[PDB]
Amino acid sequence: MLKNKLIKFKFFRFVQSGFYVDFIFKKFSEMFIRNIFIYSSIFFGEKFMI
Amino acid sequence: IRHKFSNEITDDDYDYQRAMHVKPPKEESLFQLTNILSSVPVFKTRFFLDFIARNLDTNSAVSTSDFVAPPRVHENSFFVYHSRELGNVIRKYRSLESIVLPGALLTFTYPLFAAFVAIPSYYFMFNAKIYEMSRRFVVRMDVLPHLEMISVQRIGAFGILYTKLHRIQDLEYVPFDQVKEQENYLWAIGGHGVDNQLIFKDRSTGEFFYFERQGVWDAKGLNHPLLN
Amino acid sequence: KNGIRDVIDSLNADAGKRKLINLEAKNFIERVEKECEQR
Amino acid sequence: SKAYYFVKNFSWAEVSNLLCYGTKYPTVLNHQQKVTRLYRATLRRVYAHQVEGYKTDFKQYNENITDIGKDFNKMLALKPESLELQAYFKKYEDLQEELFDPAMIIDESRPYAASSGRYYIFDDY
Amino acid sequence: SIFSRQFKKAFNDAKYQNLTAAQGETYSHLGWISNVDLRLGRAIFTFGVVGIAFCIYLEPSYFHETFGHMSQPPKYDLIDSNINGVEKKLNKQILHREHNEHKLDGFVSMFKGSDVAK
Amino acid sequence: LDFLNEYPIILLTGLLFLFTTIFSLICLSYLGLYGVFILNLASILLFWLSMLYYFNLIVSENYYYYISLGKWMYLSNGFRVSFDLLIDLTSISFSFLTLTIGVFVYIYTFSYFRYEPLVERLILFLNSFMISMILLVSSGNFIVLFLGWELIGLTSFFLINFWSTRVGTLKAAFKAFSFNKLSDLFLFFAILIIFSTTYNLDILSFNNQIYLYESYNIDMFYWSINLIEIISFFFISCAFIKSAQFGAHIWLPDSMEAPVPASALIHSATLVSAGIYLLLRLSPLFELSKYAYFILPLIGSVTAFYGGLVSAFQSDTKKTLAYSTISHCGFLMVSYSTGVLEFVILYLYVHGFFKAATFLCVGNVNRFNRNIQDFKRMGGFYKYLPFECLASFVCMINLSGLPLTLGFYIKHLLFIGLVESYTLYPLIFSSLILGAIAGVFYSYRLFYSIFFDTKKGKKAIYLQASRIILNSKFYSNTSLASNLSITFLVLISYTVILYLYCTTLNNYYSLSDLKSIYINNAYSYFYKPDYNFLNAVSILNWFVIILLISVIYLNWRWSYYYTKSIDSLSKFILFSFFFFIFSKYIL
Amino acid sequence: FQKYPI
Amino acid sequence: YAPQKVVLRNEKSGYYANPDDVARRLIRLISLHDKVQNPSAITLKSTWSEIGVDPLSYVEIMLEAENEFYIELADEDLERFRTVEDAVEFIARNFFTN
Amino acid sequence: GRKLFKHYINENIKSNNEQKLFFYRVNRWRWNTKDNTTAPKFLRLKYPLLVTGVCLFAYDWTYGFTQV
Amino acid sequence: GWDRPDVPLSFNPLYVHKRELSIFDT
Amino acid sequence: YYNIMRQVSLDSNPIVLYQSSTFTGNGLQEFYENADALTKYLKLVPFFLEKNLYDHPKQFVIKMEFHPQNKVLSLDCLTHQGVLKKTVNLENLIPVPYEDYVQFCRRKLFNAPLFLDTEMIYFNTFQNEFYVFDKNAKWNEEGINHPELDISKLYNEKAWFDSLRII
Amino acid sequence: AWNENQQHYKYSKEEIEAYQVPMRIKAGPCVDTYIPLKKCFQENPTSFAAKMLDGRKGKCAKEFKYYNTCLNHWQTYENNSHVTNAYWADTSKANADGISNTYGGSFRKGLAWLN
Ligand SMILES: CCCCCCCCCCCCCCCCCC(=O)OC[C@H](COP(=O)([O-])OCC[N+](C)(C)C)OC(=O)CCCCCCCCCCCCCCCCC
Ligand SMILES: Nc1ncnc2c1ncn2[C@@H]1O[C@H](COP(=O)(O)OP(=O)(O)O)[C@@H](O)[C@H]1O
Repeated sequence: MLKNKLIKFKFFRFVQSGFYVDFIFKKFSEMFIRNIFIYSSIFFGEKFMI
Repeated sequence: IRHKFSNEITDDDYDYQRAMHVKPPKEESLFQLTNILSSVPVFKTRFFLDFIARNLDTNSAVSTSDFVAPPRVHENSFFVYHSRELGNVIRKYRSLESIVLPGALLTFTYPLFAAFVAIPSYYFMFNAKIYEMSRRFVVRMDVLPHLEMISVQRIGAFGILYTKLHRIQDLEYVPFDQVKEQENYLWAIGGHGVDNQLIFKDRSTGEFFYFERQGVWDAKGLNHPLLN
Repeated sequence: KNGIRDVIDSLNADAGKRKLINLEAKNFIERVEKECEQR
Repeated sequence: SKAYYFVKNFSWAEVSNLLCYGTKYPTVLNHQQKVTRLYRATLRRVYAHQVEGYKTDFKQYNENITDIGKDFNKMLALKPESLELQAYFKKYEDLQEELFDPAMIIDESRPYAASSGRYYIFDDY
Repeated sequence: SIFSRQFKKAFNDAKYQNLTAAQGETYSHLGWISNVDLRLGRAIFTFGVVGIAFCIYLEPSYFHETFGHMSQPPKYDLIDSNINGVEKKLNKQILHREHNEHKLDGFVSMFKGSDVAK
Repeated sequence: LDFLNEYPIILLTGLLFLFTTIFSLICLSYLGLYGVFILNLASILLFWLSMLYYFNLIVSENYYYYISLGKWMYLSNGFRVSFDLLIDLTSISFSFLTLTIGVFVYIYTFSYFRYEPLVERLILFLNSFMISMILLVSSGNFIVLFLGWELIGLTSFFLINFWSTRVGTLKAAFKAFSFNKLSDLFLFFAILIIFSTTYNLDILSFNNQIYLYESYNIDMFYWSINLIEIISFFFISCAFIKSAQFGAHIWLPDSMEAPVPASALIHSATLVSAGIYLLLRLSPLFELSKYAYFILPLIGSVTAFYGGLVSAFQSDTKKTLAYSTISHCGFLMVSYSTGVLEFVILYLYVHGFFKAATFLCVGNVNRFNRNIQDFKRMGGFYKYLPFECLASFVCMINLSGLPLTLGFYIKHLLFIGLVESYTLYPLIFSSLILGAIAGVFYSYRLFYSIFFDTKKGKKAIYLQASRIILNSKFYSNTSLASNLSITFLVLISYTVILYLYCTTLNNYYSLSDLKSIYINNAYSYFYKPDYNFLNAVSILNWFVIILLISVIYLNWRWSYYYTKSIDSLSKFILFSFFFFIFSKYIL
Repeated sequence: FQKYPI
Repeated sequence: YAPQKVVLRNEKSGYYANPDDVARRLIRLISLHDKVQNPSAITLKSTWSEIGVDPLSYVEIMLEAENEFYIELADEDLERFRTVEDAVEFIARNFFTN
Repeated sequence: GRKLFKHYINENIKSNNEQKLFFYRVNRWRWNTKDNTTAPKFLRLKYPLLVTGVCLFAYDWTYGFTQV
Repeated sequence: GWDRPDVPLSFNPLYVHKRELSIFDT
Repeated sequence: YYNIMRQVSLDSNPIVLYQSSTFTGNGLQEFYENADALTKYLKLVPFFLEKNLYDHPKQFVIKMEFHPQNKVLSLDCLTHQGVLKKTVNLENLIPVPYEDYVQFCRRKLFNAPLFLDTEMIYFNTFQNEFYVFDKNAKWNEEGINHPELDISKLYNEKAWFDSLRII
Repeated sequence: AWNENQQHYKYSKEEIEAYQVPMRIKAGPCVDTYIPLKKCFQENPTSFAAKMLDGRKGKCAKEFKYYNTCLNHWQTYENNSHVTNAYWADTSKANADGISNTYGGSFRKGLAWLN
């Protein structure tokens, strides 16, 4: 094996970022927060249903 | 401003740190090797002096000049490039295969375990570290003018030396930009000794030519009209 | 008949197998002694 | 320079612009301003990766900075509308992206640093 | 002159000097090591090394598993030299048979005793 | 004295510690920096001495205590609960470790934050967190356990977000706050189910009558779920959130901006161990649970592999330690899945002690580097922090599990008792093997990059720390108290770990009863191992040896010593072969 | 940190 | 101890570092550069073009300046420096300058 | 007129000569041999080994008689 | 060394609110 | 950068620059007969041991001559085997501090004797080897002040400040 | 009689409770040999360091022999060590002898250990 893509900085930063698990989880949590909380709860509930 | 206080650290107190810290010598302790060999007459006797003066090295193997003319590989040829230390180290490392491998085969209880561990170790780290660089290493380069070729002496398995001939017209320079990507592991862990800006190749066969950074180049051979 | 019961059954079967192995070894040593004593 | 790269809801394009140039809108900069800012960013990144790195090689660092200096000296004398200058911009923005570190060391003197604003200073009032 | 002592000492001091400091402040090295910190660190490092050595000497099973079993230094009682001749030879034979029978008895009893304590 | 054995003073000394902490918090104007420091030091030292006296009695002898402070609250019509403490082997195992680490962290915290304006606040917050954790592990009923669970979450929210003037740290604290709210929900629902089933909250009674409800089911709206399964599911969920297993770990690396004594307490025992404590507190329930049997080894091994590999790639010292902690929490989960409750305690003690010591050394290094925690801007620190270098070497060789160290034995014991009957056994075993070998990488990286690399830091640090006027017997880049704290912590750790090893791993079993009736044959392979098992462990030994060779002899940069490095590697290989031949065959 | 008035 | 009386903030000279020390260190660093001809003509009033500092060598020098002074300078601040005096004052008035 | 072994050596020499000394001049303090050393040269094992020998001798003459 | 002035008030720069705070970003 | 070899010759009138006072003899037998020379030779045994076992390429100089036409230094070196004669091109010599000489070797060096000159160590870049002299020695003032030995002609910032860097 | 102590006495359940034998030992067949050893250690207190460093177990050497015998037999029968080691060495001879066809049928040595 004379070439190794695992010694390059892309794989290194992928592993150092914890496999991007935190970034992926936080993006979905932002979507949940925004959509559910803001739109549904305050706007839908208060403005329309109440 | 340590000299202004009666109670303060001094160099006498700091002397104990000379084992971990480098400073010029100050005094000789009774247990130093120099003092021991200067005091003990068993070393002053003629037997010990004769044993030391004719063992552990030799003066005829020490280079006495900044110019060296190695013996000609063939008559009518002239010398171009030679390696000094990396070649010796590589040959010893290859020679390890002549003793350790049969030794493991004859004295290890489980020889298959050794091979099963050596396969991944070779394929993942050791092939790029030493072996491929040694295969592409150039131990000696000379020129045969009547034949218009270069003779390259290389190291093989078990420390075998072998010389091959390559046509001058088939030689071409390989810029590093053409090899830094598909051999990045080799150039990352196993190429720091050879010159990556002076890689050559034989376009007829594809064989590579790496030269040791701390090698020697012949001024007359390097300026020969055949090499231009 | 679900949940941890399969694990319990596996443990019981393994214990039985180990006891059977021990008993087979004891029977083997007895057979060796009675065979060698014959000669 | 304020290091608010990640504490604002920025896209990658904004962050890349802020990393390469000291602004989100590099279109309002002069040619010389853009060239000098890109050169400074490239040298900063190379220093952060090849001097303060993991297994740093000084000789390689010197070679790379010499090549980068030659390239940017060529870049400065070109014309803004030339396509070669655009190719150089693209190449060095790609270099900045390729060496991007989610764990950048932020100097403690920067406004949005890790230890910035740790103490409330009371004024004369 | 290259071999002048003054210039040689000047270069020795100036090779790694800091060129953005004053004339007498160009040195960039620590000329000593903290006495108390070094002494305490040496003590704790010695404790760690002593622990490693106790582990090596008292519990060598790691070496048995990793490298195998090495030869053992000789250790014999030489107490049987008291008797001589035919008495000595006969007692050697008796003790040899006793050792072999002890190993066989150990193996056989180990195989038998499975039914005990059930 | 028999009076001491019959009537514990642990309660008196712990109450003294708690009341001094609270009154120092309230009456902080009367006590300056020195007054708070001295008062709380006296209280904590008395508490530590009393608990150290009782540690031997509870661990070796079969001593335990059930203390009731009085009737506390009405929780049902005609029902009242009391404030109960259970000082037994399980509780004392966590409490002694927490108290010892806390004593040494307390002494170190004055040298840290040497001239900060709010040292008293940090000291009192650390005391509050330690008190909450000790109260949590000494619970006698489920209500006191819930109180401790909510207290450790609240007091850790204040150690984090210590820099309350920044909203950036507020976000990091709020992440952990949300995860702790989820943990509290899960735990409180589990307690509600338990109380609805058995109508009691006493833990001991619960541990002795839960087997009578194994064949019971509960009716969810369209499901019939086994009672043990659902209770174990909720307990395991809250334990996973507190112990930062894979997925629910994301709050832990973001918790690293707290001051380094808070990190030393939080990441070594205390918070991360809390979930483990729960597993040790309610062992029969998880022994009778199918969900635990499937989920503990798989998630534990995945967490171990993930934390171990992510740690080896970190450049921030605190991030490296945090990911190492995540990996070790996964290893502890697997060790509990083994079914041997002694191995869990040994792993807990070893990891907690050495991780706390490593945090202390890293904290001194970070203070020297002027709040720059990335060792890309460090190097050549050996001459400026020699004690840190040597103590850190000892702590990392023990923590990484290198051969011929105390940390080697916990890894070996984990691999002795691993169960091979799992359906997903290949993945579990591969993850465990890959996580076991990761310690050498991050230990070597941290030590070498901080202390024995080229000078990668700023010129100001090195040059200002080396002026001629500073040469004196008083010269130091740290405090004497920090060095003494680290030294005594290492000594006490060695003594306690050796005592526990003697108690559990000797031929004569001396440990007190663990109150568990599930017994397996794991000790057999410790007592009478067979050939194939020894060969299997030798395989991993040689893998570690290969990795050590890799980290020592690999040249990633050009140097004047490259050729001599290759020559030295060849010499070492030849010498090792010849030495083996001589040691095995002739003389 | 450098001391400042309170 | 604080005097237990109302004490306002003291601005003193407004410099957190010695201006002469900053100027001398900065001028030595400038003279270290290859394209600077003579160190003896550099003055606080000297413009970067006078001493032969083109913008690329200017950014090269100002990077090592921020490395040497333990600070970091924004692009706009560097763009506003016309002479050595401007940079010297900006560095000496920085709270983080060491 | 080929390009073998001398043309490219001359090009490499020119490339090396075209480097700026300025950066070198600002990084010479980093490679000071008075202020850095390797790990084995700092972690000396002589006196700890003496203490080890003393401790093991004490063990051998205190509890070593009772082995096995 | 040098008589440093008091800690500057610029250590806590004042925010100016160049943009409107949307109720959809509450 | 590249070790190009220049063929050189020997001048007929060397200029002596350095003389060792305790090694004026011309052989191992003469050194053995002299008591001070024998004592120094025994004190130099750890030096030779570091040369052989630890692969530290230093050399010990007894005599030094200058050849100005060829610009070649003739060095008389003392080893445990005997006395050697070496020729060094003037372009390959640089000065090094004492700490460079110590730190070049990874192995810890034995405590050095007090007679070796710890301030005048010179490195050969082509041979990559160190050269040391005696504190008790005779330096030719007129010999070393030769115009071709002036630093005005031999100074080179790169070769003197960055050629040898001990990582 | 490896599970029997010096005088062949079977301890009562109340005696087991009184001498507080751990549940781990109670689950095994070595209680009758463990109890006298624990008693001897009780009237002969010993520090943990001495317990680690004494191969003979000091004053408890008489009972410790019986406990060693019981523990060896217990653990080897618990994990089938004798049969496993008999099959590891000369597996063909063990298969021919039929030492244990239950274990012998499914036994497979690794490839690294001499095939
Ligand atoms: C059928 C093929 C036979 C030839 C195999 C060829 C490849 C391997 C050649 C040998 C390489 C190693 C030689 C030196 C071994 C020194 C240690 C030794 O003797 O151990 C005993 C043992 C042999 O003892 P054993 O075989 O009697 O039993 C030991 C017990 N087991 C096998 C279960 C572990 O050596 C090995 O196990 C060596 C094999 C594994 C390592 C293979 C090489 C990896 C790369 C080099 C790493 C560094 C090696 C040197 C240093 C090792 C110690 C730190
Ligand atoms: N109220 C807001 N709504 C939406 N985006 C905002 C708001 N406030 C700030 N931002 C985003 O965060 C960034 C804040 O930058 P700012 O602090 O204004 O920089 P500067 O002070 O240099 O203008 C802006 O680029 C903007 O995109």
